[PDB]
This record gives sequence, structure tokens and C-alpha cells, in this order.
Amino acid sequence: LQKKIEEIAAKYKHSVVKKCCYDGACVNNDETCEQRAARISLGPRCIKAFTECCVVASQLRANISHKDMQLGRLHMKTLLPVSKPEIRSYFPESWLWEVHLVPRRKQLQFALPDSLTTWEIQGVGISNTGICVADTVKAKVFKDVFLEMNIPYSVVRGEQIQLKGTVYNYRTSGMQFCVKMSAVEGICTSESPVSSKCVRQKVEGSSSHLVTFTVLPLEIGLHNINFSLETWFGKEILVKTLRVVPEGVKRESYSGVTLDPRGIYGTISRRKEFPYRIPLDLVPKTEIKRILSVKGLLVGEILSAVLSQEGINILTHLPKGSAEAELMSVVPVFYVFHYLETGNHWNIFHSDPLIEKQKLKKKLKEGMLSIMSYRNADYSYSVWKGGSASTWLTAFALRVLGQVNKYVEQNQNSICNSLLWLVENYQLDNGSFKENSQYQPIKLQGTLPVEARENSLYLTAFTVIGIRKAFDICPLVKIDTALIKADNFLLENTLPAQSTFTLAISAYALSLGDKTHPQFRSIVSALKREALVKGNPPIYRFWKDNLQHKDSSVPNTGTARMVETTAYALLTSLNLKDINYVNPVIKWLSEEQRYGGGFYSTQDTINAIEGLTEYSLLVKQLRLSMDIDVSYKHKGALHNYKMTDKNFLGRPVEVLLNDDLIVSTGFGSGLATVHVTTVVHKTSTSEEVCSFYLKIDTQDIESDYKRIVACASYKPSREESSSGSSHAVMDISLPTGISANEEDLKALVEGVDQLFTDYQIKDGHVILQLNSIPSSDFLCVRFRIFELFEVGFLSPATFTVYEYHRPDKQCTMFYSTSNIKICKCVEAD
Amino acid sequence: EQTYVISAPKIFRVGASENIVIQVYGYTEAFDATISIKSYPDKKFSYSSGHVHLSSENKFQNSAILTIQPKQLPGGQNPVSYVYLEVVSKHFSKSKRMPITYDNGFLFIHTDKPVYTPDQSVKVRVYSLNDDLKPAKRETVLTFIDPEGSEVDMVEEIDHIGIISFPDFKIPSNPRYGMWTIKAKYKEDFSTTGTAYFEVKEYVLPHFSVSIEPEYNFIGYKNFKNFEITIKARYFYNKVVTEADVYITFGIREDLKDDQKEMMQTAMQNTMLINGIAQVTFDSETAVKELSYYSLEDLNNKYLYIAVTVIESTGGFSEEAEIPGIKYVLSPYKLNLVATPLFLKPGIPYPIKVQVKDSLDQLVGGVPVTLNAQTIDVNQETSDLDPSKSVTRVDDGVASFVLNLPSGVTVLEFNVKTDAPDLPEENQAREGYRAIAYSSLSQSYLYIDWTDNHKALLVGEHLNIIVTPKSPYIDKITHYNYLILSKGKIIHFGTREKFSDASYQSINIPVTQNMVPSSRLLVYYIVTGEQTAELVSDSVWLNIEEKCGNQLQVHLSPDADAYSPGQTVSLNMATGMDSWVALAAVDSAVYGVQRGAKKPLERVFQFLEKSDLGCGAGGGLNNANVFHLAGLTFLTNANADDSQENDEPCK
Amino acid sequence: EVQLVESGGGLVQAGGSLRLSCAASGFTFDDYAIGWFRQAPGKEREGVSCISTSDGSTYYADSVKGRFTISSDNAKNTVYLQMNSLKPEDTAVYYCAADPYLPIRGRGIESTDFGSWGQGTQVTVSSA
Amino acid sequence: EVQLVESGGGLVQPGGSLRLSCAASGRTFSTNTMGWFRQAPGQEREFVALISGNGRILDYSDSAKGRFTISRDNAKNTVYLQMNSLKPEDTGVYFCAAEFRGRTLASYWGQGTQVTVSSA
Ligand SMILES: *[C@@H]1O[C@H](CO)[C@@H](O[C@@H]2O[C@H](CO)[C@@H](O)[C@H](O)[C@H]2NC(C)=O)[C@H](O)[C@H]1NC(C)=O
Repeated sequence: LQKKIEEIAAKYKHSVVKKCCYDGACVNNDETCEQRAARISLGPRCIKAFTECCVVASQLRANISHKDMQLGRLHMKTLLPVSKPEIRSYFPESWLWEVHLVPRRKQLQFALPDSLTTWEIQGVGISNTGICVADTVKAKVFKDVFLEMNIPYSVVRGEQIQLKGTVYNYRTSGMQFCVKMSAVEGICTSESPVSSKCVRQKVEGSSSHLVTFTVLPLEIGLHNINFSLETWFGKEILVKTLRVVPEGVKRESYSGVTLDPRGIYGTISRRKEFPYRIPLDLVPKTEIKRILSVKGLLVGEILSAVLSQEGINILTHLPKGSAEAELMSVVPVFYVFHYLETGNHWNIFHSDPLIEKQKLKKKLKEGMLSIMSYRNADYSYSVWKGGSASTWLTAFALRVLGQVNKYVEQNQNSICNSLLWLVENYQLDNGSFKENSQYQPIKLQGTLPVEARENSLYLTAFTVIGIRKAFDICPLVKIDTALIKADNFLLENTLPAQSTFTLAISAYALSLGDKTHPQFRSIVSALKREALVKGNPPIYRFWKDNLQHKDSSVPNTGTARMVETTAYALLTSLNLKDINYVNPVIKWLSEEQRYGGGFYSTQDTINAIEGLTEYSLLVKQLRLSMDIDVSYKHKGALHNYKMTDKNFLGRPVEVLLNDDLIVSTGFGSGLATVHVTTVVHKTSTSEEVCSFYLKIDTQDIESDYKRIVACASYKPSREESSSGSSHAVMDISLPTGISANEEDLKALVEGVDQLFTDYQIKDGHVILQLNSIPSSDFLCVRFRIFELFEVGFLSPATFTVYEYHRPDKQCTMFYSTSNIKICKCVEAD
Repeated sequence: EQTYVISAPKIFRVGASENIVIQVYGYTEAFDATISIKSYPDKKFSYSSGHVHLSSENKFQNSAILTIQPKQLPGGQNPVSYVYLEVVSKHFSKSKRMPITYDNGFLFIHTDKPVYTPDQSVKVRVYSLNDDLKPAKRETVLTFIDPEGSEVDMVEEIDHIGIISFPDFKIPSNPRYGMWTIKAKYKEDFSTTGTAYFEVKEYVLPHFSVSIEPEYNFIGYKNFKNFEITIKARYFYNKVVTEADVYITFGIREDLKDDQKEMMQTAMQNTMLINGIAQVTFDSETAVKELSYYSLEDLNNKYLYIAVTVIESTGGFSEEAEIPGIKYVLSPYKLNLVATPLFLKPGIPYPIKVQVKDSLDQLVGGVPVTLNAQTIDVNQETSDLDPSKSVTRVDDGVASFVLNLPSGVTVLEFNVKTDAPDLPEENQAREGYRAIAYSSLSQSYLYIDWTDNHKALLVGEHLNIIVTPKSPYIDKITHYNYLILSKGKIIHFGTREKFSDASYQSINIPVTQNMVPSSRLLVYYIVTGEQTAELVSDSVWLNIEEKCGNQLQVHLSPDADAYSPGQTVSLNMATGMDSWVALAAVDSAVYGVQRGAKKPLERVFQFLEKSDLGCGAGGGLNNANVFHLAGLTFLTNANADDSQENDEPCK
Repeated sequence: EVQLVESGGGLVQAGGSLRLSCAASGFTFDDYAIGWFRQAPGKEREGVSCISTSDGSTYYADSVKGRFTISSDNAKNTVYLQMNSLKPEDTAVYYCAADPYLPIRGRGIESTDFGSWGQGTQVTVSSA
Repeated sequence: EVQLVESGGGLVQPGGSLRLSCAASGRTFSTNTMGWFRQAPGQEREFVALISGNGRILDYSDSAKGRFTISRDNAKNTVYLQMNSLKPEDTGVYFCAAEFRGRTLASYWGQGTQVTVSSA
């Protein structure tokens, strides 16, 4: 039986090979053994054992019933791995940490926390005689009759949803109880019993009972429901909230404007109008969410994101699995701190500047110590936890930490080791750099040879940027020689540009270094030729990807690549100290920004924020004294904003009334940024442009459950090759009333046969992150689902696939598990 | 003949007040003497000095309090390792070389919980003390260390009161898991370092709780053939699993700190759990002998690790539980020698007191005890006495023994075992020990003991110690002298007269708050022979009850055991004197395993006791060894102390 | 079989006092709630009082608050209803009943709960 | 206005002695690498030596092998270069630099100070 696999497993006696055999022996009915071995990137060394163990495991599971199918997996679960540190109980944060002075008698008053827990309170007293430890005191908080209600996170109006909960009885003897539901106006209880009577039940001693209720929502997001438990000991009240959302897919449309009456920065802008547009597929009985924010500076939005909100809100909506997202947490805080410190703008605060400076420094340290989880043994940074080290993310995090070292000191040895690893271990003979992992950071235009050449050029220039940023920590000779070699590579093999993105990144990477070489001037002129300009004199000026797209086509829609190239050109112009050419670019970038201050993706966001901050810091800012008033087109007016340098971080006001919006200004200096976001709900995707072939359905198995199978594939454009896509993300919304089985995803992620890089379950969404989605065939995720409670008329959920670094290339489809016909408030008006 | 004795602690502490005791016998009238401290190379630098005057009203006893100002040492980072101590008087002058060490204070690191999960705040504070167990306001630096061994961040703070509350350490959202370390030290000059550990693990939502319960926490020889293990499965609070499958695996563990273990290839399987309870029987002999060491005596002091897995038949959910180990024992009784020194004085009876404990380190009375002995003389002759038998008491649990051993015996080796009726031969405890005769030139010995049973040594209660000089052939002694040490410093010194009629004399000594945790007593006298004077000394360990100086208490006014959520409560703190209190309210389940739940409050006394420089339970090879074991070093004329080669650890 | 025996009762004058007992048998006594009811001639049955054995908490039926007092005996399985200050309203044949489940209080003992019932004892009070 | 006004230098004999203390005149400079250049007349700035923000990393140009051994103090944000050995070929307005961003160029620049090795 299990001895056959154990022979190989305990005979190879290799740390890496043992795990390969272990996850080769895992059950997998959907794909064959060779297909599983195809994805392994560790090399043949354990590919042989993986194939052998998979074959043996498949053979041994033929004649055995459902008794040894668990014995084998539970015997294989041990002695192959050592352990995984994991606790299943959660303990609340301790209280009463104060330090007092006792003059032989003191009394404090407080309240115990709401938790059925045996609190142990202890005290240590120190004085001139010495130290004494007082006797511990035990105080247990215990409620003998309890009611715990299981409330689903979100529901969609139009469903018959039953919510089920538990009545717990800790009394010794038997007891009969009454349970009561309070009905809110916007929810039909399907009986309208409102007292609403009762159905008395009975529970035994030290037992529990299960009680279910059936309801249906009418309004949206009704967070006020009461449950009453009335027993021999009286009546207890329990308050619960329910979040109801409409049908469709959330869609956000953003629009910005920059206002400057004096026209110092190129143009005069006193009035801007955003129309109240109602799209075709607006969900009935759903108001369109509109929010307006006004800030008194270009970096005013970043200041609002960092300072106005105590916690650092994430600028984007991307998943946090990758190390890049965890690193993104520090960038806005750093740029705010850099602007404040270098501009010496500590006088904006009314409180003590030193305390806020120390708090911001501690937040920087927080981010700095949060990124540390991804360091490997050789001080090289891995993209995912336990994955292979990548030079791309190593250079990126090296640049960011070299920035952070300006205000918060870094470990010199760590940066030295990382910077000497990325130079010695991975670098060509001619000066180029090789990637180690398969973390594709960008999909590049052209055919396969052109794709490889542009990938090499982009990676080399990116690494040069990082090294030139983090040189100050560890200035050495070998790394300087490698940097010079890479600079020579860029200089000699950049000019025959294939894509303007690589040309722009190479130009920026060269600008930080030697700017006297004539080839750099030729590169700069070639970049300057490709500029697209709107307005005469130039008011908008930007770049894009120009291989065969040199026809004048401005869709006016910002894309991650477009913003990235524009930001790199902006940084090159700033570093060359050219101000007359730069005003339209900063105007466009300031108009491009979103609510929180973060652009479409991460790598464009960091570069754009750096460009705006450096432009504000270099071009000296003007005194802020300005009057801005926003009013609806036909409806009444709205709050009027009078901003000085003492007040520009005003609270963001949501647009309540429905009308076209007009923002007007008087005579005043400075710059103002006005950004309007529009969150709306849609019922279809036919209008959108899809770029991924998708198909998701539900199957049934044989204890038997339901299974969900989704499949996605890439559709390359005419310019792109057929190698696939870059790092991609698949999002599956789940229908209300069911949950996703975590064991299947843990199997699909935590093995050497990883079909995906990371998985997570947040807010009723299953999010998976993968290195590449093939274009030739379909790649499919498959997992069981569990029915949490019975629901009826359930609304369909969504299935989205999008590239990580350019979310524009996305495709969404509506799907549902099953829909079969089922009088109690069923018709929702 | 006149003699002087200078007594000082074995190792000088920088920045601490060391008490140097000068006692001169055989002089008249009065005179002054200076005790100073100088540098090793040239006697140029004088760190400090003390002037003491000896007269009749002072009983020719005097004390000096010397201190090494930490700034007076050379500014270079190279430590100075040796220091001279000099005594200068009108009649005599002497110098000695003494090592010094920089470990001056105590650094206790208190963290609220031993287990954390991601996105949690670690609240850590520090208690800093000096050699006198006082606030000792000094700036403190502490660093955190991840499991890999790389320092994350270092934080500093000044000290005002004695408790240095430091900022929190926000655990990263996706941190590195394992056994994180915290190191604390002083900034400028002292080398004291404190260490703490805390564990970081992810949090998972459990499908249902499974708990294992064994027959006991130990497997004696009763359960070697059959051992009952009960598994309980529950959903939430009192909700119970209805039906499940159960598998169990067993292994042998070397200790509780080794992540590896020798599993068993044959084990019980397929137990049907019904209503959240099932029972299994484990046979150690059958499952171990054929697959591992077959002798039942070889598994002593090594554990039995148990792993259970429960799979719910309906939902298909899987959960696991594990008992890390069960202490195998060959005999339930353990013998430890108490209140007896390991060095015997010839011509005096040698009492032996054994103490019997069960497997749980708890006193057990009524167990018979049997002793056998062998004596080897200076002429290399081995003679065996008759076995001694007694029964231990029920209150103290100590079996008093007496061996009227001859005068010429040099080394006595004795073996002690139990004679319990039920236990068959093999399953009885045994222990052997050796004793070596005190060696003196003038054949002068001394034996002191404090007489009591159920010994507690209540503070404030007088202590009566019997001194028996019965030994010398020149027994013309005028005074006895005694020193009493506690926490490494000489706190008491005195001299008592001798009654020329009776030999054994009772000395009454007060017990004060300066001797609370433990103390050592040393009684000596000088016999004046025709050749030279001779010091003869003996030592005794005095254990005193653990009593604070303030003894604060914290109480809750509604003393009912059960409260209700959100109920207001008042905490009353009462102390015998003004103090500073630091509180901590934690979850009692955070300590998990009820066995071995060690907190900083549990380890504070054991870590604090390290300040006692002496070692052993008393006695000595000779006078020099008696002074060395007690934690003392002396300057006299009768005997020269060999402290040059004496830097050794003791149990 | 469970059994409840009512003892006591008789004829009294206005303002008197009387002691009644309900001996219980055939069940686990510590796991029951025991109730005293009354049924006047020509009137519907009414609940009077209840005692919870496991904890000793009591319930009196509003109008009879403080008038009486219920106390059980764990030794002989007999509850006693201390009928003090016998005002002439009662004039009933009071029964004793047992139930393994405690009621909800609130609304009260009414709606004729309890599953095991006794024979009752007649109590009469005269206005003479 | 972060400025690096130079201090130290003057007139010297072949084989004389001199020392400069580049003193900061603005925002702190604790962790930023600072070094020295050479400004031989007719030509322009040329690297001489550098030391990091911690002091553990040093670099010396081949010409000036370390005859002007480099140090720096963070309390006053000052950089000490001690030119004892001097000859009539070290003439030029010496330059101390801000955070380096590589080896040459550097971010912030000072006006420099004139050092003349007069043979008289
Ligand atoms: C649900 O429970 C809440 C508990 O907060 C109660 O809300 C009260 O509503 C009244 C309205 O007249 C207010 O005056 C009180 O201040 C509210 N809070 C209380 C009493 O704590 C009420 O029982 C229920 N509310 C709804 C909307 O169903």
C-alpha cells in the first residue's frame, strides 16, 4: 500500500525532492501526471520523483474503497514536512496596561469588555525596597443564555434570504424560550406580524438550538435589525446590520480639472462643468453615486489621502497578495514627507510639528518593516512568499528603500548584499540583465525576437534606475562598473526605438546619470519628437506606445502604459531642468489623477506621484488664497470653499442632488485640483471591450457537493505576440448564500504543481493571481462550493479577468449556479 | 599572637556598594586603618578608600562601603579585568588581587501574551534593577529579532521610575512566523542583557474543536500495558459533533524541545466517534518493543507524542489535535538531599535528610527509606556499616538519619533508596552520594546547625544556632565570629563570647528583611597553636520565606466568580508603602497548556536569585574552600586563600 | 410514573393563614419547575405562582404579589406554598403541577402550561 | 536653501599643511554620502575621495591615494579632509559634494574654496 511511495520518499532523502514527491502524490482527477509535472520550475531533479510518485499514487488508488483514501493522505501528511506554525484560536488584545503610583490605597473604575472570557489580571509593584508580584485575580465573564446570529456579509435586493442562528443555553436544567424578530420599514418579513408574536421552543440542559428566519430586502443597505430572546430570565436585545447592494457590476468613472486664475502654469481656468450623464444600462431604482473633492495644491490630493484620514487608505483596489502591493503602502507617505521636509512646510499644521513628524516617521518605519517578509536568505527579494527571487522586484524595492534611507536609516549590510547580488548573479556579458522567475512585469509589443529585445532593454533600464537611486547606501567599485556597462548598453542599443515606452524609460534612466554624452542628447531629441499635443499653444502634451500607431489617435482615455511613459518623459524633462516644455505635461497629469491620488496601476502611480511632487518642489509654489464655489446647473447651490494655505484639506463632500455640476472660481493665486468620481451600477458587459476568452459553469459530483469550473484565455492584439499575458488576476464573485471551499485552493497554491501563485477570499470574492494566462488554450480553475444557507431568486454573480499592471485589458461575464422556478412579498414593487 | 581578617565579596561589581569587613583579634587600645582600592599595573590610581577606627567599644569590628565609579575606569572600550584591594594599618599592611565584572543590574522583559497573530500589537515593558534591587534609573535599549536572526528595529528610552514602558511593535500584516526574540541592555557602560521570547503564528477559523485527554500526565508502570485515551469533538461552546471517523498515531520523543521524533509504523486506526466522545487503548510494550527499544527501562525521561485526526463524515471537514508528550517514569518517587552538607567533620555525627517527591514534584509522606554506606580511611581501607532504615514524616516529608561514623574516616559514600511495599524492586528509586572529610592541620574542626523541623525561618523570628567546636586538642577559644551574607553582599558581621564550661553554645540571631530570599551563614574561630594561628570555619544555608517589602494586593469589589459583559467593576490596590504598580489583564486561555505555564512573574524569583555568588548547601574541603563556596574571600595570616584559580560554576 | 399529591387546605376566616404542600415523586426533582394554580367554581382556571427548583427563583402572579411565598424541600420532594393573609378572593381548589421546562415568565404561567398535574386541595375562606 | 559653503584652505608651501571642513548650511545630511573633488585650473571637477553616511565605506582616487585621509562628523554635518602633504600641482577650487547619486555629478554643490600651493 503506502509502502511503495514511502520507499522512494525515504530513499531519496532530499529536502527539495521530498516535497516534490509529496505534492506529486496529491489526488488530482482533472489532469494527468505529466501535465502536473509540466508546470514545475525547480528542474528535473525532483521532476523524476514527482512523476514516479504521481504514477504510484494513481496506481494505488484503484481497488481501494473510501477507507484507505484518507489513511494514505494522512500518513503522507506527516514525516515529509516538518511543521507549519498555525493557531486556530484568536485572543483579544489585552487591556489595563497603565502604570500608576499607589500611596498605599488606590481605586480605579472601568468596564469589562464584551467577551465570554476568563480574564486574568495581575500586577507588579516596584519601590525603593524592591519588586513584588501580587497574587493573580481571576474574573470570568459568562452569560448563561446567549443568542448568536449568523449574518451574511452582503445580499442583493430581490432575494428570499433565510438567516439562521443559534440559541445557547448554559443552564443546568431544561428551559423553554421565545425568539422575536423586529421588522424595519424597508424589509418585508413575509408575514408582517408586527409585537410580532412568537413561536416558543424548548432546549435541554447545556444544549443549543438552531433557529431560522426568512426575510427579503426592499431598500439598499439597511443596517438596523433587532432580535429579542425572551426566556425565564427576561428579555435580551441583539442588534445586527445587513448590507444590501444592487445587481450588476460596479463601475467608476473619474474626471479631473486644474484651476488657476492667474494662468502662471500656461492656461487660465475659472469654470469647469461636469455633466450629469445617465448611461444606457443604469439599474432601475438606483441613484448614481457622485463624489466631488477639491484640494488646494497639486499634491493636495496626496495630503488628503495621508493626513486627513488617520489610516493610510489604499490608493487602488488591486489585491494585496503580491509583494509589490505591500511595498506600495509606503510610497504616498514618503512623497508627502519628502515634500514637507524639503519644502520646509511644517508650518501648515496647527499642532506641534515634531509630534506629527515623528508619527509620519513611525509610519514609514511601519511600511519598511512590513516589506521585510519577502527577503530571501541571500538578501534578494521574492515576488511571492517562498517563490523564486526576481531581479525586477529586487531593483524596484531597492529603489524604494534607497529613497526611504534619505529620512530613515537603513541597514547598510542588507542593501549592500542585495545590490551586490543583483549585479554579480544576474547580468549578461554585454551589460544586460536576466530575470530569474517568471513574473512578467509587462507584455511588450512586436514579434518574439523584438519582444525579447525590448524586455531586456526595459529590465536593464529599470535596474539602472534602482541602482542609481540606492547607490548612496553602498557605493562600491564593481557595482559602478556594472552600472557603466548597463549605461553603455542603453546608449548603444536604445536609439532604434521599437516602442516609445522603452525609449522613455531608457531616456529617464540615462538622464539621472551622464547627460553630456551626445548619444543621450540624440535619445532625448528622439523622445521629444514622438510627443502628441492637444491645443495650440500646447495645453495638453503626452506620450503613448508608437510602433505602428503613429496615426494621430487620442481616445482621451488614460491607460497605465500611457501614464507611465508620460511620467517618465516628465521626469526626464525635470531632471534636464527644462521648464518651458513641461507645463502642459503637469497639467495633463494633474487632470488625470483619481480620488485617493492613485492612478490606474501601481508602477504608473509611483512615477506620476514622484513627477508631481518633484515639479511642485522644483517650481516654487505660490501663496494659496482662493475662492471656489460649486453649484448645480438647475438645482440649488452647494458648499462654497474658501481656501488658504491654512485650509485646503477640506472634508470631501458627496454629491447628493442630481444635476449637472459647475465649479467656478474668483481671482486668486495658486493651483486648485477638482476631482469628481462616479460610482454606478450596470447590468451587462456587451458595451465594454473584452480581451479575455471566458467561460464559467457549475457541475455536480457523485457526501457529494457542487463544483464550479471557470476557464480563461488571452486574446492577443495584432501587435502582441502569442506567448500569453503577464501577471494576471481572476476575480469570482460568489452568489449570496454559498461559500468557497478553502482546501481546494490551498491544494492549488501550496504545491510545486502550483497552477496559481496566490489566492485569497475577501468580501465575498475569490481572487486568484497567476503568472501567465495562455492564449492558445484555456486555463481552468476548479473548486467545490458549500451551501451556507438556502436562498431563492439569487442574483447572478460576476467573473472578471484582468492583467495586473494594466487593468484596461479586462473581461467580465455574468454567471449563476442554477436557476429553477421556486407569494410572500416575492414581487418587490 | 594577634590576627586580622579582611572579608570581601568574591567579585567586585562596578558601580555597586561592596561591604568590606575588617575584624582584628588580639589587640588592645585603638587604632585606625584604611581600606582602599587601586589599579592593577601601578598602585597609582585609587578608585576609592575608607577610613575605619577600631577600639574596645567597637568590639574591634568595622565595616567599609567601597564603590567603583563607572566613569573612573579608563575611557577605552577595553575592559579592566583585575583590581587591587589594599589594607593599610599601623601594625600591618596587605594587598590582594580581585577580578571584577560589569553585570550590575537585572533586566526583566514583560510582554502581555506569549502567542500572537498577524495585525496585533505587542505591548512590551521592562523592569530594570541594580545590585541593591532598587529603581536604578538608567537609559535602556531594546531590539527585536525575527526567527531568521536579523535585527528588525532598535528602540531607546530614558528611565524615570523603574518601569520603562516602551512603544508597541505592530506585527506586519504578512509577517515571518516562529519564535521572535527581544533583547534589552544598558546603553553606556554595563553589560547586563535581558532576553524574552514570543511566538507568531497565523490564525485560521476552526471547523470544530477536538480535545485529547489521557489517563494521567505520566505513564508509570501501572499503565505500561494499557493506557486509556479519550477524544472529545465539539462544534461551538456546547454544540457537539454527531458522527466522525478518527485516526491516531503515536511516537517517541526525546524531549519537549526537539522538532523531530521517531514515529511508529504500527498504530491503532479507524475509531468511530459518536456524539463527540471516543476511547482508545494504547499498549506501549507491544507497540514499542517490536519497533524500537524493547527494554521498559530505556524509555525513562522520554515522552510519548500522540496525534489524533478527526474527519466529520457528513461535512467532510478534517481537523487535527496533538498531545506533545507524556512523561514516562520508571519509579514515581524521586529522592533529593536537603539540609545536609556534603563535607563531613570527623569526630561529629553526620546527619542526613532525604526528601521524597512524586512524579509531580509534590511532597509524599510515609515512604520507608533505606541507606547503605561505605567508608574509606586515609590508609585506603574500605569498611561497610549496617543498613539504616526509617520512615519519612507526613508534614515535612523528610526521613531523619544519623550515622555515628568513626574519627579516622576520610571519604564516605552512601546510597539511599526507598522500600515501598507495593512497588516491585525495579520500580524503586535510588541515589548515591559522596562526602569528603574536612582537612585541617591542627586537627581543629567546627560544626554548626540550626535545629528545626518543617523549616520555614519566619522573618522577625529569632534564630537559635548551635555551635559545636568539639574537635581540637588545643580547645582554648575566646570568641567565635560569624558573617551573614545575602544577595552577594556581607550584610551582617559579629562576634560572640565563648563559655569556658560548655562546648556547644547557642547563638541567637535576628532575622530581618535583608535576608528574605535566601542567605548564607559562616562561623569561624582562630585557634592559637604553638606554630601559627589557624582559622577554622563552617557554612550553613538559611532558607527564608518569600516575602515582599511592600506586599501589595489587588482586589475586585464584586468578588463573585461570574460577571456579565459590560458590567462596571472597581479595582482596589492596597500596599504597605508608596509604590509604582504596573498591571496586565490577559486572557487565561492564552497560556494554552495548563502544565508549565511560565510567565515573567513565575520566572522573576528564579532569575533574581542568580545574584548569590556562593554555591552548594554548605561545608567545605578546608577553610579556604569554606570561604570560597560561601561567596567570600579573605585576607589574614593563618591561612592563605587560593582564589587565583577559582572561577567555577556550581549547580 | 410522575405523581403530585396536594395536602393541606380547609376552612378559614378572612385574614387567616394556611400551609399547603405538593409532594412530588417519579421524576428528577432538581430538573423541574413547579406551579401552583387555582380554579374557582364557575370560573376559568388561573395560575397563581411558580418555583424554579434548580435555582430557587420565584414568580408570583401579579395580583397575589407578596401575599404568599413559595419554598420547596429538597429532602422530601415537597414544595410548600406559604398562604399568608388569606383574603377572601381565593376560594379555590388549588392544584400543583410540574414541568421539565421553565416557562417564559413575562406573559406568565397562564395558557395552562405543565404536563403533570395533581388532584388539588380545596381551600375555603368565609367572610363571617 | 540647502548650501554647502566651504571652510578651510588657503596659502601653502610645497610640503606644507592644510585642512578643510566642508560645513553644511541647511538641511541635515546624516545618511547622505559626501566626498571631495579636484578642480585643476583649465580643467574641471575631478573625483578625489568619498566616504559614505556611516563611515564604513571609503573610496580614494588613484592620484590622491589617501594623503588627505577623509573623515566626517554628523553632529555638525561637517566633512574633514586633511591635506598635509602638498605640492605645486594640487591647485584648484576644491569641491565637497552632497548625496552622490553614483560617483560623480552629485546633487547639491558649493561655490568651492581656493587653495594655492605657492612655491615662495
Ligand atoms: C432596534 O434597537 C435599537 C437599539 O439601539 C433601538 O433604537 C432606538 O430607537 C428609538 C426610536 O424611538 C430611539 O429613541 C433610541 O435612542 C434607539 N436606541 C436605543 C433605545 O438604544 C430600537 O429598539 C430598535 N430600532 C429600530 C429602528 O428598529
